[PDB]
Amino acid sequence: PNFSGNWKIIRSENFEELLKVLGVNVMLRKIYVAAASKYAVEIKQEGDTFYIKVSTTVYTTEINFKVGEEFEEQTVDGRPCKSLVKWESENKMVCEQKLLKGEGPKTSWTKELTNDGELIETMTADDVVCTQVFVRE
Ligand SMILES: *C\C=C(C)/C=C/C=C(C)/C=C/C1=C(C)CCCC1(C)C
Repeated sequence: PNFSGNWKIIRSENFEELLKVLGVNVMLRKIYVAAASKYAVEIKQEGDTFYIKVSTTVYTTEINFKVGEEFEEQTVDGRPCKSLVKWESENKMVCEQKLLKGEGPKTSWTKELTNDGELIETMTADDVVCTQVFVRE
């Protein structure tokens, strides 16, 4: 698979529930959900090396990793973490995260390329899974 693309979100489910697990207060959850329903993921994939640029209207962040090599990024609720990405299958990867400081719910994310041209992302905090779907623009 080639995950490279300028991905635009078309669906987002269970994001508020995810943020609730992470302890984000309700007022702040609603505006975070609002930012998510119009946010973008740009991916450049070169073999097992990935360059990810995630952005909203006012914020952008770059995440660069190689499958199987630990890197540093941040959790959904904005805390620094050490991350490790592995393939689960031909078209799906999974990232496990460990907080650099403190404790919290266990968090992870996945990316999957479907046969029909979609990118499915998930983000997990303990038992709650958020699922987001993107198409190329
Ligand atoms: C797909 C791979 C990675 C590392 C994605 C990381 C995504 C984020 C840090 C996204 C954060 C945001 C969300 C979930 C929705 C809108 C607001 C943010 C850009 C802060």
